[PDB]
Amino acid sequence: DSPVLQSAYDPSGQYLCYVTVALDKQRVGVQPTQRWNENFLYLEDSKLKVTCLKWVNVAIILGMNNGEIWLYSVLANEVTYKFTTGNSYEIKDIDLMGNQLWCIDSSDAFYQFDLLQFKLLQHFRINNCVQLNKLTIVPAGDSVAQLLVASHSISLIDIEEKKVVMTFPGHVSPVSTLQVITNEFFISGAEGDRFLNVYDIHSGMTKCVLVAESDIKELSHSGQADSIAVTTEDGSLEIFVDPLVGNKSKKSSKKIQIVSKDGRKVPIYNAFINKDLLNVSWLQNATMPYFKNLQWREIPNEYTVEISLNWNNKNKSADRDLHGKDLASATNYVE
Amino acid sequence: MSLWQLETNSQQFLPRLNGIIIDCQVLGPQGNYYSLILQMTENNSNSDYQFLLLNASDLTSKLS
Amino acid sequence: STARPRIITTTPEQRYWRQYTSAQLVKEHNSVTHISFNPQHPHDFAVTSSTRVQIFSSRTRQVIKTFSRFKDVVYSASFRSDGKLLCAGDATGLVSVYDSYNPRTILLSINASTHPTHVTKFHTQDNKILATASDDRVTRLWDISNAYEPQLELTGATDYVRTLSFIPAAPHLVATGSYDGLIRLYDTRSSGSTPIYSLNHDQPVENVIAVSPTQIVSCGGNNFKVWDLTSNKKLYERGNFNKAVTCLDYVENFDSPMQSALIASSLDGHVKVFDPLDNFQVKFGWKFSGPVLSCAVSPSTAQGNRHLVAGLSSGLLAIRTKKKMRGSEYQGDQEHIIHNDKVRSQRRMRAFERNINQFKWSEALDNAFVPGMAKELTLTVLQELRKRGKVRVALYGRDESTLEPLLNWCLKGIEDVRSASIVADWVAVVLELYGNTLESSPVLQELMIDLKTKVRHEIHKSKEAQRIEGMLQLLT
Amino acid sequence: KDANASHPSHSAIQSLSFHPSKPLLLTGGYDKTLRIYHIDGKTNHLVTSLHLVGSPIQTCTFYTSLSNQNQQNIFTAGRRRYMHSWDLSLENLTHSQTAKIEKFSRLYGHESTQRSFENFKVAHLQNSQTNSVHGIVLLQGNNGWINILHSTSGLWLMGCKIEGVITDFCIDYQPISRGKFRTILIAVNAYGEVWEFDLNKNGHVIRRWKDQGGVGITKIQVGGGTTTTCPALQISKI
Amino acid sequence: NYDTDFIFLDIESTLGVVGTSNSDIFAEQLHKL
Amino acid sequence: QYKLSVVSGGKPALNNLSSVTGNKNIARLSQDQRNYIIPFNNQIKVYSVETRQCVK
Amino acid sequence: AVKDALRLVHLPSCSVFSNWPTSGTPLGKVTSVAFSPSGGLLAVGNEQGKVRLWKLNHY
Amino acid sequence: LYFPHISAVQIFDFYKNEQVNYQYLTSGVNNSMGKVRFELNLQDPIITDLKFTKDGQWMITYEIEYPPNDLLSSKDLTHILKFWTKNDNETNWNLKTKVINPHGISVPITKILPSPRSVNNSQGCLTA
RNA sequence: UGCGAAAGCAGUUGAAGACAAGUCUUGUCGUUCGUUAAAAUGGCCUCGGGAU
Repeated sequence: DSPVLQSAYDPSGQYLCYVTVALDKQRVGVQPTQRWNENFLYLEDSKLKVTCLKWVNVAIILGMNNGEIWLYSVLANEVTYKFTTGNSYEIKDIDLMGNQLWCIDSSDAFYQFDLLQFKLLQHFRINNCVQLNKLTIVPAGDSVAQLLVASHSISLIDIEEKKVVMTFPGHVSPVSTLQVITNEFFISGAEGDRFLNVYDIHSGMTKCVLVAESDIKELSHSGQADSIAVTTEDGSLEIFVDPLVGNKSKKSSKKIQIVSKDGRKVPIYNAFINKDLLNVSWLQNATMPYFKNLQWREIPNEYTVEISLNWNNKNKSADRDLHGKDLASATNYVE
Repeated sequence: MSLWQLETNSQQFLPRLNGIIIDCQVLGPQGNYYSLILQMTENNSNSDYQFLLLNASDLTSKLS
Repeated sequence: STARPRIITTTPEQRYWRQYTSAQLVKEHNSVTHISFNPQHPHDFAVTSSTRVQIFSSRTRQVIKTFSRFKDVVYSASFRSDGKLLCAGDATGLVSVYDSYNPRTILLSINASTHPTHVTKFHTQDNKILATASDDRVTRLWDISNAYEPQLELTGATDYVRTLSFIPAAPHLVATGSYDGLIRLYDTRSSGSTPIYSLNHDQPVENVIAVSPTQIVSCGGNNFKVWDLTSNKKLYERGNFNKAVTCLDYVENFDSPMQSALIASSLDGHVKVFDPLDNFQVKFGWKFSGPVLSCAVSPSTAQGNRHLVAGLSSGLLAIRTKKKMRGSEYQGDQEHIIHNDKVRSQRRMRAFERNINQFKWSEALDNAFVPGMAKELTLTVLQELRKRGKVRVALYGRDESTLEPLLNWCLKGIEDVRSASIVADWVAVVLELYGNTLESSPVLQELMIDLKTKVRHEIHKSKEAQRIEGMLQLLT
Repeated sequence: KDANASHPSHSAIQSLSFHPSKPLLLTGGYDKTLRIYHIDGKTNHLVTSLHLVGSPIQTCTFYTSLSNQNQQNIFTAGRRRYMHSWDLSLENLTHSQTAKIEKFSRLYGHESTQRSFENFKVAHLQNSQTNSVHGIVLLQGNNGWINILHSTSGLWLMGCKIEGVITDFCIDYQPISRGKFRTILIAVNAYGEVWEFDLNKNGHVIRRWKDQGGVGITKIQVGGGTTTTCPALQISKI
Repeated sequence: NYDTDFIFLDIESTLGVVGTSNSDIFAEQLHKL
Repeated sequence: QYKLSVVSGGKPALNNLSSVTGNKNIARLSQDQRNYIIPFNNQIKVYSVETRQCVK
Repeated sequence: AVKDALRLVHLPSCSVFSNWPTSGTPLGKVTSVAFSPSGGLLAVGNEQGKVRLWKLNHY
Repeated sequence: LYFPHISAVQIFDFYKNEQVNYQYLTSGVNNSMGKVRFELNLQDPIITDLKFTKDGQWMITYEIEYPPNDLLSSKDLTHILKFWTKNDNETNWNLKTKVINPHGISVPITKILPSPRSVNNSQGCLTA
């Protein structure tokens, strides 16, 4: 297990927000990936937990188990506003496109919010949707016309119809990622699963199934299906190059690992891949996040980053020499 | 260098310094450091001053 | 601040051989003629004395096996290269082979000749073949499998052959030295029975050994000469010995600063060390009660205390030996940072050093003149006090009772050259400070009277030394 | 989940200490290692570890200056005639390649009253004549002796003496007014007699009382206010 | 000196030588805090 | 072709006045106590106390 | 001195808690105790080198 | 840059303008104690000459040790020559040989000249 | 103090002003002009709940 309960890069990919626990209370911190900040937002209640975290375009909206969504401004280090649903059911997932903010409760009830007006526009529940652990609102024009939702299968709903449109056979386990790579192509991954299914929205057929070496915890897609970097549960980063071009099942091409000079392996918990640069993130000490930027195009297939970590470090004081003799003191005469 | 404890009239020593002590100071809100000026009177041809900043906790040269 | 400075108070090859301090002296029933070392661990050595061969434990330095089957005198106890077997020659001419550490069973008994067999040596490269040299003047080469006829019978010696050697890396070559003064080299690969050539020693050859693959060193008469097989002439010759050199041994690649050693017995009671890397020059020597007939040093791979063995004609055997809270042990091998700030305590100071460090000038002088005090160390404290400028200061609070210990040493130290100049300084001050007390003290007077006689005696010696110095300049 | 599970200890846990504010737990024992773990209750990974060669740890503690919250320090002592201080301030805890370690070994003439640094505690003393506040290190002596040192400079400030064998002691604070407080040293004898000293007034006794029915006393502890386990972050929180 | 230059010492102990975008504002503000 | 230039430093500066005693040292420690400022006869050196190097 | 010798006393009632520790509570030779400044965590180190955490749900 | 301070040597780095070492190269009351009153009239041994071989691996020092006053041997100066070696990695010179009273008794070594690279590979010197 | 070698070879100390002590005689100098020109008893760190 990892101290970082949740993490997410910003859309531009230069800042990482991560939630961790201090004693019994969760604290939310933000770090600059490109290059320390001591400021965390602390949840005053031990019960209160962060279920979701989504970057807003410098605000981050956090889904809570209390049943309300907190809009958090990093600069002021305080919650500017809290969107509270009428119910107390915990938020499973959230998504944003401009003013449009959509979320879902543990009661399978959809909600819509407006950031500019700070108002709950509409709430509804759609039959045949017994569980809802993922919500992704499809990028059509400048408005929301359909939503991708998945619990163990995957479904497509239209807002104005308030009804399902198409259903895709999903994984056995709960769906953990439901990102949309391009039009009529969205990827899906499940908890404790090494397979990523690519589905066609318009038709509904499994185009491909990308296979990772170990369980998948995060996923980042580059450009428009150019590359897909998936963080494995064992701490290694797999990159899929041109996943959309035997053909049904594809494996990763490049693998990235981190290992210390002494020999210990350091797991990777998140990664970002934009055009040709890949950002890797790992934890040092207990919870401090460290980063590294690399150009994955030139990296060999199996590449292991080596980092310097303290291990049996002989402690050298600047005021003493190797033998403990003070630097200021003069050397005595010995025949 | 002798620190005279005035409560009990005792004294702590730091011997074998590089030169004779021209000036003594306690530097810090809490007396963290001792700044000494040393003279090295062996050389009569010149006055050779050396500035020594010691750590009060362990009397080790912090900066010479 | 700096740590307080500490008061500052032969050859490496000699210093190594000095270390054979422990000397054990044993008595044998007759002259010990041959000494050999087992090539294998524990490297026990066998001494041939009278009618028995005795094997000595290296660590215990005591007899562990005794081979007493020989009816007449025995003349060898050499082991094989692997150390399992030992062969011995007898005056009757019978050569007997026994398993080492098993005196009872006799693996092989051969009758080399009716004359005495003085030398019986196993071939170093080949285990099967055994060499025997007899007063018959033929050095038969036997094989353990063939016990009825020798493989080869080398001849050509017109006198007693008492020396036989195998040249390392040359299994075909065999070296024999006779009392003719000739050292003969034979080839076993060829027909044999005729030497390849003869090397003239001009004195009866009493032992020959092959120091290296190309160099053989033979000791005969009053000198030992090193011969090169390639050039077939003596490179070097040393005649430091007074009596006839008898036995010689060689050990190479041992842990001394010196790589190789050549031990040579003398028959005057001397056994001396020669360094082959410096042209076979003397580097060490031991003296014994009587003539030395055999010498041996423990092999290179001794694996334990080294041994030097000397054999004397009176039967004496001399041995010199060089002797060779459950987390308290963690050491932090799994930790990120390891901090070590402990400092070892300084080596123990003496009383006089502690007094000087504490500015006890008078007491430091007292420690100088105490019973059982090294003269050199007594000179340091007197020099330290002078260097500190504390010579009068050390002498103020003193009377006749506490002045005599200083004057007593000065009475003896004036004689020494190193302390003569220091004694003059201290004696000059005490006279300048204690002139009045001397008048009223009769004991202090006689101390000065005998001091004046001795210092007068030293003047004559120094005047004398100048005259010899003038003499020496005239010669050159 | 256990705190040591991530990186186990090789001996008994002689002392434990939670950091006053940060979510860190400090461990020490005869392993001679100072292990710090980030207690989240679920993972408990090791922040750092510092092996001290030949320095068994009988007790260790975090210390934060009551005025300068940025001053962070760890004191550790054992059955030795010295004490170690580790400056954790700024980025020394995590980022630094090395540890800034100081050894306290000088008692300024009172070596006879002090045999070991193993039993000690750290408190806050306000110099009333100047209103400045600093930390003090209290030790246990041979014959009822409590030796108080300055936390940073290591100077000997004062000494307190009780009768009988000193068995344990503790620190209590009494606020006086706005920005003022007084430090009381409470020391107990094996017989059960309790002394209370005024460290703001040269450590003169201010109260003597006996523990009712006490015999073979071993420990004494105060609770309900500021103490070593519940330290303050401002003067007003004393 | 074993190079071309010469070093000279002067009685004041002086040794001379004779010889031949919202992200940017966010980053700045984060650094200030 | 050739030219002269001063390179190394000189003696540390001192308040060389007979009357004043105990105030001879002019070097000052920063308010953050992270570096020592020392005047020389020909320059002013800033040493970092922590690393024991002349930072400026 | 002995194993599992640890009690929690409620104040100002001065009554020892009865439900915890139990016979199954692993404590060993308790040699160190700590309360977190906030959060109601209890850390107990023993002679085996094991520090165990408990949370007091009230805090 | 090596400065022969009295009874010691200061190794000074003029590129960094910071002292790199201070080593005592002679015997005497150097740092054993602080001299007070009459002890302050004592004169420690003076390093009169200091030179390097061309290779730079060897250091040659010449010392004059003075006697204390008010003694018979208060006018017999001692002249000492010393040869030190040091590996480039370390900073402390180690005394390898000490010649007491070179050139005789009370005869100064007025000049020292290290040998050129041609002879002994710079492993020699002249004293005059 | 000058030259010289380390040995040595040449030479040098004066005029005031102020104060303390005795009781007019002496000393001293946090003071000047000129000449190459002992002693306040006061010694140097530590880091060794369960079975049943």
